[PDB]
Amino acid sequence: TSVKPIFSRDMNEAKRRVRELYRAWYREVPNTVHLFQLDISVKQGRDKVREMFKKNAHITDPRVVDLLVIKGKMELEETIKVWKQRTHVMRFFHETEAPRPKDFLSKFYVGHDP
Amino acid sequence: GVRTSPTGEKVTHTGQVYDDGDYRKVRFVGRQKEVNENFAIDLIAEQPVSQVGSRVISCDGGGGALGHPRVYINLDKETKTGTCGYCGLQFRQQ
Amino acid sequence: LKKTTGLVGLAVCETPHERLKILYTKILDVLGHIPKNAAYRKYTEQITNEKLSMVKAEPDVKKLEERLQGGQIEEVILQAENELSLARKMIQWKPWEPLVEEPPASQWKWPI
Amino acid sequence: SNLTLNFGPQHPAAHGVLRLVMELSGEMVRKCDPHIGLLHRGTEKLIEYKTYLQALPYFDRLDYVSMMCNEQAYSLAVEKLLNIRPPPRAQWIRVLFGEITRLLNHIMAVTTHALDIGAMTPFFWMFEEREKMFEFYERVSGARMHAAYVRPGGVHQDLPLGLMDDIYEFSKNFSLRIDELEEMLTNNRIWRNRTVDIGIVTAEDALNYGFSGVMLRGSGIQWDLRKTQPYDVYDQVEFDVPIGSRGDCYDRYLCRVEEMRQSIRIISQCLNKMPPGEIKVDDAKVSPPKRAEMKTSMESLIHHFKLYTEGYQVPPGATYTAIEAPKGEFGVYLVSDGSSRPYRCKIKAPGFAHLAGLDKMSKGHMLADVVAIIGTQDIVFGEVDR
Amino acid sequence: QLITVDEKLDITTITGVPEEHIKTRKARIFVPARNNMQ
Amino acid sequence: GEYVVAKLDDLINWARRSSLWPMTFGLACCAVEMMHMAAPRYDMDRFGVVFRASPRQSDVMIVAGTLTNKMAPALRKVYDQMPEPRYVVSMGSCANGGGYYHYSYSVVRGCDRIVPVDIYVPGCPPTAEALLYGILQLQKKIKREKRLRIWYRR
Amino acid sequence: RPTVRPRNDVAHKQLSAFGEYVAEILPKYVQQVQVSCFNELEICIHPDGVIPVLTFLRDHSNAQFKSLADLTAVDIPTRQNRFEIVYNLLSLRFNSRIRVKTYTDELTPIESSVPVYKAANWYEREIWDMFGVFFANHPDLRRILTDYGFEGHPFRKDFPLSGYVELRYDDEVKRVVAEPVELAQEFRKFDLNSPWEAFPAYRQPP
Amino acid sequence: GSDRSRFLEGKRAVEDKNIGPLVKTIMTRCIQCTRCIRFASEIAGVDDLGTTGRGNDMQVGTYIEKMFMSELSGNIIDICPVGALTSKPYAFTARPWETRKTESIDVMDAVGSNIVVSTRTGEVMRILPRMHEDINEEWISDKTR
Amino acid sequence: ASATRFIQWLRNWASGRDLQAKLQLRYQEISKRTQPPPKLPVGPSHKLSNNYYCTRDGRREAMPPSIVMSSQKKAVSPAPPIKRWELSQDEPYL
Amino acid sequence: TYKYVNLREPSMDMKSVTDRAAQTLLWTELIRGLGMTLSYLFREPATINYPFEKGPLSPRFRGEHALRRYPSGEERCIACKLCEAVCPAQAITIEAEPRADGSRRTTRYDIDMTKCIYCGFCQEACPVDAIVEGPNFEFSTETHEELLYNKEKLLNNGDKWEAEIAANIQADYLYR
Amino acid sequence: EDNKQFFGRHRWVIYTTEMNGKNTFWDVDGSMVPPEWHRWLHCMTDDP
Amino acid sequence: SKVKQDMPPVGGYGPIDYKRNLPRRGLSGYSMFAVGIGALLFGYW
Ligand code: SF4
Ligand code: SF4
Ligand code: SF4
Ligand code: SF4
Ligand code: SF4
Ligand SMILES: [K+]
Ligand SMILES: [Zn+2]
Repeated sequence: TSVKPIFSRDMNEAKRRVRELYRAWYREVPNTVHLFQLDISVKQGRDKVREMFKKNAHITDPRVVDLLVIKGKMELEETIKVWKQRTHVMRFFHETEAPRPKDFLSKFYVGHDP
Repeated sequence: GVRTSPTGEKVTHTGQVYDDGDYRKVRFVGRQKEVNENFAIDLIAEQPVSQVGSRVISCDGGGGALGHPRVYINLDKETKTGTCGYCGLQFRQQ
Repeated sequence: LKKTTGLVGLAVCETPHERLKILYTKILDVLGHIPKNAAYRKYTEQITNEKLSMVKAEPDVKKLEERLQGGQIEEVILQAENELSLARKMIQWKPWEPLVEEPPASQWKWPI
Repeated sequence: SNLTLNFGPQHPAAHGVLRLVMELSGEMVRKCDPHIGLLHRGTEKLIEYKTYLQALPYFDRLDYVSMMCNEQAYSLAVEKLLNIRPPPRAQWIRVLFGEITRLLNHIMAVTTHALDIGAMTPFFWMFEEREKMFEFYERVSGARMHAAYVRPGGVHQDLPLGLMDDIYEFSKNFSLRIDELEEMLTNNRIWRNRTVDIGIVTAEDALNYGFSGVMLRGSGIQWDLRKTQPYDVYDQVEFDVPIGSRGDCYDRYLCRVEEMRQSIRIISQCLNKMPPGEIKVDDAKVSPPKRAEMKTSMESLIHHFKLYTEGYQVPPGATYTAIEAPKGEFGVYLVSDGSSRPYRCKIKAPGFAHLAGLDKMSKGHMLADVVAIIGTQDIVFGEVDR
Repeated sequence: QLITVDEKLDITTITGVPEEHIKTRKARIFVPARNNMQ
Repeated sequence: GEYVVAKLDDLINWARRSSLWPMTFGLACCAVEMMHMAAPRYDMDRFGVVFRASPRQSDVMIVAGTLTNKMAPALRKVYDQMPEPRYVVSMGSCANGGGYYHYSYSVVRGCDRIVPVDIYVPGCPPTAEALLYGILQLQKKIKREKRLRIWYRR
Repeated sequence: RPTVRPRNDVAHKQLSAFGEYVAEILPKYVQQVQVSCFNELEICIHPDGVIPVLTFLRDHSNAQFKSLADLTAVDIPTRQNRFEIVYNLLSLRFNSRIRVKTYTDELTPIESSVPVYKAANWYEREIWDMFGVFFANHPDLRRILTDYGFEGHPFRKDFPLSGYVELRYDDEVKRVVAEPVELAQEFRKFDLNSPWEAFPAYRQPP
Repeated sequence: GSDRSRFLEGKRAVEDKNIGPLVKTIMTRCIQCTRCIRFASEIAGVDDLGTTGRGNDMQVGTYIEKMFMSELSGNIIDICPVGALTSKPYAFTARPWETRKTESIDVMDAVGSNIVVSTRTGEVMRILPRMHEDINEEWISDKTR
Repeated sequence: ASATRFIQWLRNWASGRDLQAKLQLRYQEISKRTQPPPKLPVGPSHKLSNNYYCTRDGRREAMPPSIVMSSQKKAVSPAPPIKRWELSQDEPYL
Repeated sequence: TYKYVNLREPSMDMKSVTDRAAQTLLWTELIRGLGMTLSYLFREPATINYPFEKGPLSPRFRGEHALRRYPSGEERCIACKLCEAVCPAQAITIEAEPRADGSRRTTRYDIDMTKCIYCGFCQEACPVDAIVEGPNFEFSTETHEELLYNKEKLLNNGDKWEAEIAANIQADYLYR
Repeated sequence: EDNKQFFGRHRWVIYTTEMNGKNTFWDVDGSMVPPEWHRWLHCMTDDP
Repeated sequence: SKVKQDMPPVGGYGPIDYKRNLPRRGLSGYSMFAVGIGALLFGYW
């Protein structure tokens, strides 16, 4: 279980890098909404940012957290440098995808997928 | 042997035809259903059986290397013709 | 003297024999700080001493070049410079030491 | 400030679309950031679901100006893992069409290089010659561009009767066509003003940045894989390697024009030295038998059936095989797991490393010198992106 | 300098596979049966 | 009224089809055969199809090559900036329906998912003559248009 | 024999001797040395040896592998370290090629070789992009081939051929949108492997 | 084998035998391995298949017009190495490389014979035995098949 | 080829070359578009005897790599130093 | 063997210097280029009068696909699925069953012409010369759906073009 | 035909003004050539 | 029948040029300037 680290040597070191990423993402949303002229609100954009961080809250492996932070920083740069077009920033919201049935009965009616 | 179904749609040599209740025939409205009218099953049955004087005959479909792989056909049965499995020509021992 | 080495960015050398003597001597000095049994020292010392001996005997630059089989004498000077840089790095790395770690059982098996 | 060069010229051009993010100060280029991937099509992953024959056409569509040269590289890699040898007539045909392809590429490289700089007339003169060479491609293969003609084992079909005489007729007049091209560009003060001392690269920097081909030889490096590491019958033909002295766009332009003359010189020897015999390895477990055999012989039919369904199996192993493609060293790292489909196929595109050097080569140049520098590297984003 | 991780190796979050094609899928691990034709 | 509208469509249809200024996306291989159509053997300019144009002066967009997901937004934006009337010619298997990369994770399976297409030119690549046939097929399509006849009957 | 590729015995001896030479000088990192029957020399090294081994081969007077011809990765999911990093180098002085291989897994970083070969800069970005292998101390490590925001590493063996999402233009939102992939015709998987062994010389033990 | 032929004569051709609606016979393909005869006699306990004639003209069959109708008869399709014996219902519908194989269980009786369901483009094409030494070995019944 | 004698002189003089000897348009020198049928030769393995495939099977002579060292003297170079290129005697300087 | 493309030293004698000065001031090398474009103006153009004239092709040309027949009219295709197996683009879809006369024939034979790479591998793989790429290349359509050929379309292409397909095969089959 | 013309211009067709009930006086296209002549017009053969 | 294959003619094909050929044209720089000045002087007179 002795492994080469990426950046952080333990979870407390990793959590620090995570929080800096959240600050950077949190502060960029108002600019992102304006530069790309998005039709979402700043609150909507920040809610998505929280949603994306939230669904990785269970991770307890510092190496995995470093990769998650590394990937998250690359996404921020693409947005900050305006390499992403309007289409790319809006793919987090899936506006054209109809809601997917979640309960048993709804999925039973539509098809065979669980 | 092209023919039409009750709805007036031509039946293909594969037997395909949209049934009465099938919406998919709307694709032909204002257009046409592509159907080839030289049915191979009917054309190959017009060929005359060939009379040969041996138990075994070979067929390459004609044309030598422009035909099909050369196969040998046994003609011992006198109750039926020997048919080529590549081109459908028929042979009978005389 | 030549007019050009023929290689863009590579300048002619006015004193090739003296420059080579400095570089090979510096290499042998650096090789003295490597453990005697390290293969790098034994092999690097051998080739350096062969090249240095050739530089001592041959005064004509053209004739020396056919002896060294290393291209233009400026290319040979450049290579000596890289060897000297390499020898310094090997002192930190110390590659003569035992293998750091074995690979997993089937790391280098092909086909799987 | 910050700019972005357009995807492509307003006139019709065939080399792909680039997104070039530029930093400028005044007229000067401070940084070039090439954003590629706009033609990345996942070729290397697709090849893993194809048999070794099914993957061959993917190589026509990489450097889709040097079609048969890309085929030859893949064929040499597969023939090396198979441990077989293509027959001598096939090798001569492959060198003959390798040099015809080099002409095709260099015409595209040089005249579109002038066309982008604004010298547009030579483009029209020289694609009438390319049109006639497309006819040679179509006469041996039935396709003007993506021939799928060179294959592991040799070539698909033999030259039609009368093809060699027509190739001779074309080669007879071609040097004059190169002469007219040089009349427009070589001594033209405007052309020289656009190319001389533009994009200078030192010999050592060229090697460390992974350059190859003319990008090396323009800086005086004496390297040509046809000479140093010969393949097929390149060791039986006589030609000279053009070498530059100043490492700039103008010296690389002269190298390409001289390489065209040497290709004509090599083609002349292939036409005179073409030997008789078969065109694919007489080994029906690799190369499919003749159609007349397939229709008469039981063994031939079985081998035809298996070669065109499962394909031939390649012994397990990995090779890196490279050729002197018209754009530089074109190689393939081909991994076999013993089956009839490649396990991994990495493609080394010469333009991949060259475009990675654009930032270096453009330092301290004007915005319009970047046009010339991408021109002198001769980039096709089919091979850069795969 | 090596570090220690006592956890179970998991990469579900860094592979980019959509969630439903992780949790709802069933993988079968087997040695394929011989094709009984041959 | 009826007579004038018929002759008036005849005029504008003649003008628009006799002066087809193209914007070519030289995306990949097919752009090479596209260049051969501009080369002296076929000389597309002799039909009124000029050599260079500019997106904002173009009448027809020729999608000549593979369209990847990364390139899709930029191609749609160029189509959106073209002034009308504008036509799209899909050239080759890749642009037609994905072609040899149809099953790739990074390729749009036909440019008709991104823009409306007027003519599909088959081939991999279509020969320069095949593309010229498709361009002259688009002229016939424009010759069939009836903008004023329809407008007059509204 | 006319159909059989001839053997070159002199290059096999030469590359073997040089393989022992490199193994003797770099024992700290070299784990295996082998030469193929078509005479390609491969050095298999511990991943910690990337920079020392590549620097030695570039700068040493008897090596002079100045040109990095290619740098790629191979995914072998059955291995604990699924990724194999392959360096193909060229020596113009000695007219020879060498292949240097190492390994890593999904979470273990490899040292960037940009200091040894500037050519490696884009190759490592492509390996990161397409396999998800991180290179430590890279000047600018980011995606190079895939679309912005693309999730996953397509060249991994377990990434589906057609991916997970596909693009189209949607009139309602007036932009290109990404949706879960649906195929009008599914790709038809073929089982082509014959059930009879082809090459006894490679038989694995029972 | 070798990769080519040196046989310069004409080939043998034999007449086909009708042995029921399940097993199609193209006996020109037979290579006289006698697997069907041995299987029929030992495994199925039916002594209806043999060899008649001699030498190059030795033929496998029943001699008389007989049907080989046994609850295990369809297994001679599997053990015939060549296309001499083939599934009549399956004829001409698919090739083996294009079929997807699903390893499943038979439910036509209570033996639980292990099977492979061959599918192609969403359709069931045929049923094959799956080897299980403790249940069906490598056979299935004609109802299962 | 149809150009008048004056125009031939005019474009010859302007270009500086004799363009008429090397016309870039093709006339009758091309090959006829109908050719006699070929009779292609066969390869060296088209023998009736002494041709066992095990004596000419390239794939089966491939071997797994030789393992020089596995973890489980004079200095050498990977090959002799490359010989210097000689300047062209055809046209050393362009 | 190598040569130098640009390793000339200009002569610095006053005559040569004055020659270069005249070139600079009088633009002589620019006048020379104008002569070359002038010489082309009086050359015959290479343009051909399409569609009244056509580019030359060979019998090997790989164009639009067609399904062929025997002289009796029976289909050559026997549903062996070798073309479907070799197709690099998976552009062919085949289904088959015993015909009413017991013949081994296809019920579905589709070629997605927008997947096809026009590589000709199917006609090489075919053992009976059933599927071929014909000489037609002027078949562009106005809709995507018109490029999804089914067996009826391909059989009609064979009946339409057989007169020329047979001649092309006759001219090239000895090279195959 | 005019063999004095350079290759590619030495053969040509003047299309009919009516084909299959269509007015082709102005509307001609290359698909109107039947297969027997298609081979000759594209120089796949020498014999009409 | 004798094998018939696309081969070069007996004795091989004739010579093929490839070397650069830019013919030398024009007057010396002295002659060009002398003509230019002569034209000026005539115009001035
Ligand atoms: S359709 Fe064919 S020629 Fe055109 S870009 Fe795609 S692969 Fe290349
Ligand atoms: S099992 Fe098949 S090959 Fe063997 S004897 Fe019976 S029919 Fe013939
Ligand atoms: S598939 Fe097998 S049994 Fe059938 S004909 Fe071919 S070799 Fe004979
Ligand atoms: S030409 Fe090639 S891609 Fe097209 S259907 Fe035939 S085999 Fe498939
Ligand atoms: S077209 Fe030919 S290869 Fe394809 S299924 Fe029919 S007979 Fe077989
Ligand atoms: K069987
Ligand atoms: Zn037959």
